[PDB]
Amino acid sequence: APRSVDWREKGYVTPVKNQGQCGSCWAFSATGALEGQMFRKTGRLISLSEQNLVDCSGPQGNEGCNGGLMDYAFQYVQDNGGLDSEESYPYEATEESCKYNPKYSVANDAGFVDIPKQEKALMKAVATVGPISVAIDAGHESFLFYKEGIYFEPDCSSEDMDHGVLVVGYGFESTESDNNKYWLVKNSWGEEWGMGGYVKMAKDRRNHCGIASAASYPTV
Ligand SMILES: *[C@@H](C(=O)N[C@H](C(=O)N1CCC[C@H]1C(=O)OC)[C@@H](C)CC)[C@H](O)C(=O)NCCC
Repeated sequence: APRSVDWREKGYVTPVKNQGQCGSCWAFSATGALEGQMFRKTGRLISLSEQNLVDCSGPQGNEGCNGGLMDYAFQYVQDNGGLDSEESYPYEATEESCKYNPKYSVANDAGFVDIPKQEKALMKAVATVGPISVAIDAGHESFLFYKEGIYFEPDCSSEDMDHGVLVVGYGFESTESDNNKYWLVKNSWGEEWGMGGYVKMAKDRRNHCGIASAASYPTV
């Protein structure tokens, strides 16, 4: 596999969004992965509606601001036959009744692929597919205050993920401890958090924070 990957440089990644005070991380993770696979197919990068997922994918198992799963979001897009653009169905950070309008649908998918629960398989997926939806343990103050560098949290769990984000690449940089490898992760807490909204999460450190345990992407 390549030693460094960054899908932002290939145009697969929209700007950082902000989920506000709603537990809708899963919706931003899913739109991020579908944005990348739609661009892979069509060469047009179109921001997708998280509100559409939050309001409408309950029948697939999602619970709006009370949490969800990216895979359920991908199943909703396939079941529904579409997903509206962000511009047409703007984000409101609260669950409302479903207002999907097929006329403004700009994305589709045909299923999704779950990645084996190893960082080696995640790396191969990131290298060959595009941005990947993943779930992490983001429940530590260290993660709130992250500013730069490779994020490593000794108390991070690889089994209890609470946060859906998007791996857009990986790479390396020299460090004091010589744990040099990172996943390049897009968060949904706005551009003020972290490095312009991104975090470098420790890679190849025993599936740190569970980043490889629930990874998937939509098939377009
Ligand atoms: C994922 C989720 O939304 N996470 C949630 C979160 O990001 N916020 C809660 C309110 C505003 C943000 C925040 O922390 O801003 C600083 C918390 C619980 C993360 C620490 C959602 O709970 C979910 O569906 N998780 C399951 C895995 C996809």
